[PDB]
Amino acid sequence: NRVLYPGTFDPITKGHGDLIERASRLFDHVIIAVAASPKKNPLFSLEQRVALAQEVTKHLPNVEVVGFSTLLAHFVKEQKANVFLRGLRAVSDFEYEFQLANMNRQLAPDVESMFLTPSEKYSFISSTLVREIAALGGDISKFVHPAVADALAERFK
Amino acid sequence: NRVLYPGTFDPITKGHGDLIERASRLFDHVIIAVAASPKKNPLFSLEQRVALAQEVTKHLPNVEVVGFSTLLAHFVKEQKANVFLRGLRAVSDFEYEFQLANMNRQLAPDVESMFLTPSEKYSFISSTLVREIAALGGDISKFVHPAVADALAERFK
Amino acid sequence: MNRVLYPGTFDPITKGHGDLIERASRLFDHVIIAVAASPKKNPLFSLEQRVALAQEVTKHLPNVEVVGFSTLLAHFVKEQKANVFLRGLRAVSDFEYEFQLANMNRQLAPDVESMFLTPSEKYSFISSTLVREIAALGGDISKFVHPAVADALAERFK
Ligand SMILES: Nc1ncnc2c1ncn2[C@@H]1O[C@H](COP(=O)(O)OP(=O)(O)NP(=O)(O)O)[C@@H](O)[C@H]1O
Ligand SMILES: Nc1ncnc2c1ncn2[C@@H]1O[C@H](COP(=O)(O)OP(=O)(O)NP(=O)(O)O)[C@@H](O)[C@H]1O
Ligand SMILES: Nc1ncnc2c1ncn2[C@@H]1O[C@H](COP(=O)(O)OP(=O)(O)NP(=O)(O)O)[C@@H](O)[C@H]1O
Repeated sequence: NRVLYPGTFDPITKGHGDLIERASRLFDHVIIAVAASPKKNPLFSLEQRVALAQEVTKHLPNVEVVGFSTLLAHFVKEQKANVFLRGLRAVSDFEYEFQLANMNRQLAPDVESMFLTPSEKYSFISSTLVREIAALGGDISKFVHPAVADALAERFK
Repeated sequence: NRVLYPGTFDPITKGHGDLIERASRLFDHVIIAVAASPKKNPLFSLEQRVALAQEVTKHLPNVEVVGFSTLLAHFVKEQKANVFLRGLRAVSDFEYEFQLANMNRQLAPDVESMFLTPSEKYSFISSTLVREIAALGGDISKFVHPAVADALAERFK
Repeated sequence: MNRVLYPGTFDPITKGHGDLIERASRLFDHVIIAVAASPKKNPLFSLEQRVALAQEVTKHLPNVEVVGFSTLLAHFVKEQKANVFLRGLRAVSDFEYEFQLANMNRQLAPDVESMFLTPSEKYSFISSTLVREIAALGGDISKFVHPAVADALAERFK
C-alpha cells in the first residue's frame, strides 16, 4: 500500500503533521503531494513548501515529499499510489471530499479515497489561519513546526 | 406555471441537465435564466453559456434559455415567472438556497421557491470541479453533454 | 465589569448586525464594535466609511462605541481590555468558521471568552454580501439596512 496525501500545504502545519505521523504508522509508503495551486496565490513557492514539508517530515523513513502541478488523478498514477489520504476537520471538508472522492472514482478507479479526522488538539488548525495570524505578527509557534515558524517569521519582514 | 431556473451554468453540466429534464416534465413552461455572474469570472462568456444551454435543451419544447444580468427578483417579473427552481446537492447548497429564498421572498413575494435533489448519479457533479479538471486535461466527458465537452476542450486551446 | 468586543468587516453594517448590537447593549456594560480593515476582502466601503456608518446606526446607544482596526484581533481585544468576543451565528457556515476561530483565539488570548448570538428569524438571512449585490443592481434594500446605509449604497453605485 502506497498512500498519497495531497494538499497546498501553504505552509505545512501541525495539523498536517499529525495526519502524516498517523499515516506513516499505518502504511508502507507515504507520499506528500504538494500541489502547485497557482490560482490560490500561495504565500510560499512550490519549492519552499516542498522544502518545509521535507524538513518537518525527514525523521520519518517511509515518508517522502514531492511537488506537482498536474491533475491529481493523473499524478497519483505517476506515483503508483493506490490510496488517497485526506483529512476531515468539519462538515465543509466532508462535503467537498465526499464530492471529490466520487469524482476521482471516475478519473482514477483503482485508487481508494480514505479519510482521517484530526486529534482534537489540532482540529482547528488552518493554513489560512496560520498565514493570517503570522502576517499580523501573532505567535503561530503552537500550530507549526519551528522551521515553519522561522519561515513565516522571515517571510513577513 | 412558468418556472425559472437561474444559475451561472459555467458550463451547463449533466447535473443541471437532469434537473431541467425533470422540470420540463413537471411544468408547462421552463426558462433557463443564465446569470452574467461577473463576480465569478466565468470560464465561458454569457453568450457561449447561453448557446451551450440552448444546445443541450434543444429537444425540450417547453424549455427556453435566456441570458440576464439584472437582479434576479426583477428578471423573474420581466419573465412573468411564478416559480423559482433550484438544486440541492449538499448542506452547502441547502444553506445557501434557504437564505436566498427568504431573501427572494422579500424582493419577490409572489414567486415560489422550489427545490429538486439530483439523481445520485449526478449528485457529486460541480461546475467548478468540471472546470478545474478540464483545465488540467482530465477527462470530463462523463459529467457533461458532448457539446459541452467539446467546448471545454476548445477553451484551453 | 463586562466589556464585549463585536469584531467584523461591516461592509456595510446591516440590520442583522444591528439587532445583535441592540441585544448586546442591553446585556453588557460596554460594547465595542471593532471594524476590521480586512484588506484581503477588497471591501466596498473604506474603513473610515464603515466606521462612520456603524457609528450613525448606533448613536442612540450610550454604552456602545465604534472603532476601526487592522491589527490582529487577539491583540486588539487585549488592547481594548475586553473580556468577551461577540459573534453571530446565522447558519452552519458561520458555526463552523466561528468554532474554529474561537479555539484559535483561545490559544492567542486565553482570558477572552467567545460567545454567540443567533439572529431573530426576521434578520436571519441578511448578509453584507447580499445587500451589496442587490444595491449594485439597484434593488430595494431598505428592509435589510438602516436608512443612512441605504443612502450610502445608492451613492456608492452612482
Ligand atoms: N488541522 C488539520 N487537521 C486534519 N486535516 C487537515 C488539517 N489541515 C488541513 N487538513 C487536511 O489535510 C488536507 C490538506 O490541507 P490543505 O490543502 O493544505 O489546506 P486547504 O484545504 O487548501 N485549506 P487551508 O488549510 O484553510 O489553507 C486537506 O484535505 C485538509 O482536509
Ligand atoms: N449536479 C447538480 N445537481 C443538482 N443541482 C445542481 C447541480 N449543480 C448545480 N446545481 C444547482 O443548480 C443551480 C445553479 O447552479 P450553478 O450557479 O451553475 O452552480 P454554482 O452555484 O456555481 N455551484 P458549483 O457547482 O460549485 O460551481 C444551483 O441551485 C445549484 O445548487
Ligand atoms: N444578519 C446577521 N445576523 C447575525 N449575525 C451576523 C449577521 N450578519 C453578520 N453577522 C455576524 O456578525 C459578524 C460580523 O460579520 P461580517 O464579517 O462583517 O459580515 P460577513 O460575515 O462577512 N457577512 P457576508 O460578507 O455577507 O458573508 C459575523 O460573526 C457574522 O456571522
